[PDB]
Formats: sequence, C-alpha cells, structure tokens
Amino acid sequence: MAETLEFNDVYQEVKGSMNDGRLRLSRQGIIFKNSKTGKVDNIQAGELTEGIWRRVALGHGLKLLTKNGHVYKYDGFRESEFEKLSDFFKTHYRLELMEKDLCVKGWNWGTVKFGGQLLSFDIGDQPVFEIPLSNVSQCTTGKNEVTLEFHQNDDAEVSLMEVRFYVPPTQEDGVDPVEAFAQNVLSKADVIDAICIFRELQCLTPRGRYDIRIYPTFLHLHGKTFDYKIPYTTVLRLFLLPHKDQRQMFFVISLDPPIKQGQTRYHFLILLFSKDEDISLTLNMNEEEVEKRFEGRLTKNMSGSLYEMVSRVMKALVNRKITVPGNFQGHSGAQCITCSYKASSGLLYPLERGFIYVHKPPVHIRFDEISFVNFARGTTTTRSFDFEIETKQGTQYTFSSIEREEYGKLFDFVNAKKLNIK
Amino acid sequence: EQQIQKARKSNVSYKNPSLMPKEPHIREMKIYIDKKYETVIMPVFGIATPFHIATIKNISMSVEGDYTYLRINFYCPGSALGRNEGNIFPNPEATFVKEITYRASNIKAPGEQTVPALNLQNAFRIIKEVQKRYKTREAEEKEKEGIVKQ
Repeated sequence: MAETLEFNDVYQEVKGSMNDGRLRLSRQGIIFKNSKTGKVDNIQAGELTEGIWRRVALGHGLKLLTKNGHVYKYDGFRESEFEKLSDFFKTHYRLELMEKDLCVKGWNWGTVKFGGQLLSFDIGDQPVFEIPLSNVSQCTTGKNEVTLEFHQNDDAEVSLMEVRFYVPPTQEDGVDPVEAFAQNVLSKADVIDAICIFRELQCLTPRGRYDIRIYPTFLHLHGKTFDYKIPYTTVLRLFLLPHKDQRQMFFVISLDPPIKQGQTRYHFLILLFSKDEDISLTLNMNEEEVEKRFEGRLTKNMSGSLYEMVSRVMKALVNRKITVPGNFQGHSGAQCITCSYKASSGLLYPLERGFIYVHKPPVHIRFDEISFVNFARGTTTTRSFDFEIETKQGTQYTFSSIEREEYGKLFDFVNAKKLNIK
Repeated sequence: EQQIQKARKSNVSYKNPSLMPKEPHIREMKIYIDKKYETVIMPVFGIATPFHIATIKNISMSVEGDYTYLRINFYCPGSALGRNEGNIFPNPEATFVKEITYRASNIKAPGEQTVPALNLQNAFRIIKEVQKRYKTREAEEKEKEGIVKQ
C-alpha cells in the first residue's frame, strides 16, 4: 500500500455542532484540519491504541482512543473507507480498525461508564450513546436522579439542552449512588444559574407538585412532565390570602399573557402553603451582589415560613406589592366567604380594592370595574344570598350560596366601599 | 387444579444495525421518527440514538420566544405510575434515562428554508401520533388476548 492517504469528505462533531474538514493518514500519524474553526488536530502513530468503526448520524464514523486516554472522533466516511483504514492501520500502526455499531434495539436502560471527559451509556456490550462530560454546564442531583445541563452552540439547530438519569439506590456502595455519579461527573467536567430553587410546592392551578427556579428576569416552573417559564414582565399582581380554617395560605400570581397548555390558558398561578411549613434558603449569589440587586431586601441566607419566604422573594423580584386581605372579617371570623361559582365551591376574598374568587376557575374583579351589585335572595330566607357582580364591561359574575350572617356583613362592607347596589 | 401462564417480551426498534434507516434528517441530526418500525432517533453528540416509542412515557413542548424546548420523558423505576406498574423492568438496578431536553432557535436563519423549532414541533406531533397508534394497538391486542370465540 501507499505510505500516505487523504480524505476530503470528512466531518468532525464539536459540542453537537458538525464541522467539515480534510483528513490525511501517513507513517507520521493522523492529521485532521477543521474548516469552520480552522484548527489542526494531530495524532502521532505511536499514540493510537484502539480504533472503532460505527455507523454514525452523518454516514459512518471512526473513533481513535490513544495512549493518553483521549478519544478522537471523525465522521463523513463511507462504508468502503473502513477496509482502507483497517489495512493502513495494520500495515503502519500495528492496529486493526474493528467495527462496533451502537445498540439499535431502542432501550432506555443500560449501564453507564466513565472514561476521561466522555460518558458512555451502553447495554451489555453494544453502546447506546456517549456524552462528553466536558460539555456539561451544570450537574444537579435529586432522589435517585442526576441531571446534566449543557452549554449551547449557535450553529447547532437542534441542541441537546438537558438530560436526566434515574440512578437507583445501591447501599452496597455505602455512599449514595447519586452522589457518586455526581462526583464522577464533576471529576471530568468543567462546571462554571438560578437564584433559589424551591422543590415541590403544592399548586392548585395548575394542579400538582412543581419545583420553582428563580432567575433574574423570569421563573421556571418545572413539573414531572410539563414545564413553563413566566417572565417577571408578565406578572401583574401577587396575592397572599389565608384559608377559611386559618391553617393554610393561598399565594396567587396574576399572569399576562396567560401560560398556555394545549387548549387551556391559565390566568392565575395559585399556590397552597401551610403555616407550619418552614424552610431555610440560601441564595446562589454573594452578599454584595445581593445588596446591589435586591437593594438589601434579601440576604445571602434566610429562614422562616415557606409562604413568607416565597412572598418576600417574589416581592423583591417583581417590585409589585403583595396584596393582602382588607378590613373584612366574616361572621365566622374568617377573611372570606364560602360561595359557589360556575358549578364549583370556593372562597371569595374582599381585597382592599377588589374581589378575588379562588381557586377553581379563579376570578378577580376590581372595584372600579364593577358596574353594580345585587343581593338577590334565593328560595330560603336563610343562607341564600347570591352576591351577583356585574362589571362595566357587561360581564355578570354570580356568587351564590352564601350564609345569612355573611350576607349581612358583606352588606355593611359594600355599603362602606360605596358600590352601586341595585 | 392446573393453572395457566403466558409469556411476554420487551419491544425492539431494530434487531440489527442493518435495519437502521438512512434519512437526510438523521444525516443532519434532526429528531427522526420511523413510523413503520415505531422508533424515535435523536441526536446525542453526532450519535443518532434510537428509542422505541414504548420507552417514552410522554413528551412536552414549550416556546420561549427566542427558543423552543422539547422535553421527552421515558419510563423508569418510580416513574412507572398508573396501569404500567405491572410492566416491571427486567433489571430495575440499571441506569434509566428519565428525561432528555432539546432546544431549537425560533429565529429563521437568513433566507434559509425551515426554522429549527419547526423541526421540533413536527417531531412532537409525529411522536404523539406514533404513541397514540402504538398504545391503541397494544390495548387492542391486550383486550383480544383471552376472549372466548363465539
């Protein structure tokens, strides 16, 4: 065979972005030249150790693992170049390029292996995929779960943003396997974020447990399936309300535009907390940076009730003041009235400048928006005062099923607020 | 008295690499979906990794003005909630890929053809359709197994 070979249709993958270039093999070694980056990679003949050939995305692909524990990768080859590569390596490098396609059975389970700056998810003997750990911009852990957040290249149209691995428990290792996986990842990656992360918060609209990551200009509502991102520019008002039984707290966020989910749009983000649910949070910032950003409204480390913490954070973030119940106190001593609406029971709170009905299809009506009100009396003479509210826009909201004493108190309240009682 | 017991086996996208597709989307590293074989091939750093539609538990998509996020969640111990609990994995002690998120810019490149997020949207729709068809066929087969022919 000849002492030199060349290839012009070779590619190179770099952080998910494909890059073309030329390749040349010779007794001196293997020299590749990228076109977009203009870099020149060289592998001496005395460094190669293992050569794998596998059908990659762009045609086929060669994988060269050298004595230095580093693995180079090339793409853009044809199925016939394998014979040439193997013959050249066997005649000059004493190596035989062997084929080793990836697992094509399509299974989301297998084993994980670490080697240099590259992670490999395999199944038995055939690999499933590989992940260069050097490209990880962050590594987080959870309950039997590890998550890797990567950087992002402009040329990569479909960039792999985030990956997650469910790590089962293994008491034989002594240390938590999740912590072990995280340490193995950090030992090879170069991690460089969210201000604070609340994990699992009882949400009513939407329903379910959702973690909340805070950012300087938005908040990431992460769920077990669906995720949302609400910029602070979309927030309108923050409402902190107590529960009728005086045991829970409602934290309502008025959104605009409303977050969309298929064929439904949510105009309010409702959260439910317990007064006996404390927390101790530590920001991902320094003291001086926090002083400059929040102007001292927050501190590097805080502790207190969970709802209080959320209220303080959201206030310091949005600058809008958190609305609180007014001077209303029902006959039952509660700060609301239990009433029905749109075939659903719920709580109506007379705020300082409007009404807010929660939580099932919530509603909010400011005093200025109300055209008039009507204390319709239902069938009975006891616990049958429908507090209908017609707005200046023409929408009439019917809040039916209200106790007699609640109606008497609301009557005095509305007479104090001075509203058009029809 | 005697009893009865049946068998079962997990799903396979392609029994051998020779059965792998060869499409320009895969060449360009676009989330491809083979319907005849019911498989989803996704890019993993120059590696077109396939996954059978059965592995995926659900998928979600979000638009953030500048970028669009496409999340894909598979099945794994702890996440096998609902009527899938009986689907005990063959090795619950192995590592399960529970979530994979891809990001595509919504900005249309200068006078180019399609937008990257359009590819993610199309992929989402096709995956939902394939999952619907797969679940429909599985439900049909499961309810036919055990009927007394009349």
